[PDB]
Amino acid sequence: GPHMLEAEHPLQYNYTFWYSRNIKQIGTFASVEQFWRFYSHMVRPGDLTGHSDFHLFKEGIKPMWEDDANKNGGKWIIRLRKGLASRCWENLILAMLGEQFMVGEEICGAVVSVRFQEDIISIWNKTASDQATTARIRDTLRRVLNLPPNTIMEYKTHTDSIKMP
Amino acid sequence: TRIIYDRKFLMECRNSPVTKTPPRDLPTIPGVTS
Repeated sequence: GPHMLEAEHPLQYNYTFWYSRNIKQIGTFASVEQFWRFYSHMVRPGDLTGHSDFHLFKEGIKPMWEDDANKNGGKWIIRLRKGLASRCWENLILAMLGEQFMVGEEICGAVVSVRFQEDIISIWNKTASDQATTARIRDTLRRVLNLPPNTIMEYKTHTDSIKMP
Repeated sequence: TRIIYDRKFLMECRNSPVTKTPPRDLPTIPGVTS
């Protein structure tokens, strides 16, 4: 016979976890608490196998360059040695969900991709040509992530990522 | 008036029984969703 109150911490946006090995939705959440429920019940990308990707995008934005939100868009990319993907992915999405980037509506979502010899984490934004936004995104990534300064970060438009070596 | 959370706060929000159950809608994908 308890007597309880319950209220959850709202996020600036609703977000959707996606998965790919065809990209499929895992679920959508709107609160910090609901986020941990989804996150704590997913395998961490470090413990993932083969050629799989996690995606965490604003609700309504599909993690595909074709999506209208990703027109004229781009992404910062970090190539990581094996063993860093789980911690980096966590820090990135916690920073994204916490609105640490401070670029208005420019963020679309974050990806982590486990590959054969390395891992890749990326964050997408809407306007590739907005240098003030891409630099602020860059500056936040170096902070919220604990990567050495000489860690190379690459910014590419989505077209730069399609049909190229 | 943007909603902003620092990392330490979000980490401490995990310490609640609300987080100890999966979402009902959670798909069962082998090797991904525990």
